[PDB]
Amino acid sequence: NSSFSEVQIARRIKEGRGQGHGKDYIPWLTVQEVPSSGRSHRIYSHKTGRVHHLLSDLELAVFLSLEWESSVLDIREQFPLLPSDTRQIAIDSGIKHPVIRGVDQVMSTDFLVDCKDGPFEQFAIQVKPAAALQDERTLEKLELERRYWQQKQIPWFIFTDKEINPVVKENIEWLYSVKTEEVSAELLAQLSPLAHILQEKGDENIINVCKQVDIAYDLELGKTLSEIRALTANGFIKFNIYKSFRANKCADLCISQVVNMEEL
Amino acid sequence: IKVVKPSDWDSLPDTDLRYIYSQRQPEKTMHERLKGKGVIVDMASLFKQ
Ligand SMILES: [Mg+2]
Repeated sequence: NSSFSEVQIARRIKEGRGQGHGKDYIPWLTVQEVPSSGRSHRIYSHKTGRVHHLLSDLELAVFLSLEWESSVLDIREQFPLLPSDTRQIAIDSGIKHPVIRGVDQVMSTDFLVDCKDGPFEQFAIQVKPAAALQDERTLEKLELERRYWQQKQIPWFIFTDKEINPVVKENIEWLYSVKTEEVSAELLAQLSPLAHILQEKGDENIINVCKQVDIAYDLELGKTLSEIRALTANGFIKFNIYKSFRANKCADLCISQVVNMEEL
Repeated sequence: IKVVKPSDWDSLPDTDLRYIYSQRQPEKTMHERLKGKGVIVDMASLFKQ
C-alpha cells in the first residue's frame, strides 16, 4: 500500500530518500506505492541519468513534458516535505495533518524542478485529476502543500489532465496504449545501430525510415518501429512530443548511449 | 487552533484554496477557477516560448 508505518518512515529517511540531486536523488515514493486505482511507470531520463518513478499516467505526461524542455536541469519526483514543517503548517492553518492508522504521513510533491535559465529557476508541481479539485480533503492537503512551498519562496503549481497538450496526449495513447514492453539486453543493444541510421536519415520521416530499414535488412514487417517504440516508451529515446510521433523526422529523435551495467 | 470545518471556509485568507473553493461560481469547476488565478498552469507558461 501507499501508507507507511512509523518504522517504515524512519527507515526510508535513513536510506536518505528525498535527498540528493541529479543521479544521486532517490524519490520518497516508488512505483511500489502506486495506488490500486492507477498505473505506474518506470522511465529513463536523459537529463538525470536515472530511471524515474511515476505513479500515474498523468505523472507520466508531466514527466515527458518536462524532459522535453531544453532548460530543465533536474527533475526530482515524489519530493518529500519536511514533517516538522507540515506539522506546524497544519496546526497554523486549522487542517488535520495527513494520517493513516494514527501515523502522521510524510507529504510529497510530485515534481520539484530545477532549470538552467528561463522564467523559473526552480518550481514545484502537484499533479491531480481535475475532478479531485472538488474534493474537500484533497483541497485541504493541497493547501498544506501550497503553504509549504510559499514558506520556501518556491513557485508551486497544480497540473491536471486538462493541461496536457492534445498532441502529447495522443502520443502517450499510442506509446502506452498497452503494457510497456520489457527492455532486453538485445533490445538495448539496438540503440547504437539505430542511432547511426537515424543520424544519417535525419531529414527523413521516422515511420518511412523504420519501414525502409525493414526492407533493407529483410526484417519482419514493422520490426524496426516496434523496437523504436519500446525504447522510446522506456525513455532511452525521446522525441518531439508536441508533434505526432508519426510526423517526427529522424533528427527529432534523441537516442541515449547506455551501457548495460550487467557486465561491468 | 481548531480544525476549520468546510462550513467556515469562507472566513479563511484570500489565497487559501479552501476560501477560493467556498466563493467559487458553483456552475463552474474548481479547475476553471484555479486556472483563472494562475494556480493551475500548462507547461507552456513555465518555459520560454
Ligand atoms: Mg498527485
